Amino acid sequence: RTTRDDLINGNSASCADVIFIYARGSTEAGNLGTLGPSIASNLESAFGKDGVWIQGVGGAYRATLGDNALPRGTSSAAIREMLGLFQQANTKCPDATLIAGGYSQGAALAAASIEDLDSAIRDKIAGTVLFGYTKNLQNRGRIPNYPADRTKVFCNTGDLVCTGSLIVAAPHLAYGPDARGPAPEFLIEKVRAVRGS
Repeated sequence: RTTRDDLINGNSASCADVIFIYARGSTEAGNLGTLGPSIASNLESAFGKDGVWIQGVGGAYRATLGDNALPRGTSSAAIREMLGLFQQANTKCPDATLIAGGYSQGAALAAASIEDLDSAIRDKIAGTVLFGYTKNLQNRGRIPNYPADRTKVFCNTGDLVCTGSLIVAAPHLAYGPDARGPAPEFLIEKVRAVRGS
């Protein structure tokens, strides 16, 4: 279950109401890595398999560990890849509500992409979850240009990347419980807040 390309594969004539775009952590497998599958299963329970499209950021995003040290905490090629997926969602399914997330390098990628996005598309992302956010200190827990009420950051005590370092310590690898419960809970709540049900 570590690769999902529902947006790329999806039929434009039968668009899902909710599209989730997720970026994995460094060196992780597929395009969802270790946390994305848990979030996806719970979104599908809430909205149904036909109700939500799960899309990982693959393509040019190689999730190379060394790219954590670059200015935006990931590469320019990776940002272009995720921007392209938000633009594909907006073109293919203009009425869908979007939600996003990322872990570790993927959280820096999600923040850089949303910062650069056209505002009319950015404003369709009803909620974003970030785990082990490598730019947490530098950005003061926020995503630039995106509202605090639509953001949820999961940063464990002792996870040094949340406090301005790039050292990987054991708390960085402990976000499994959050991806199984509070992170899908937040995303579902933020989609229902604007779509009703």
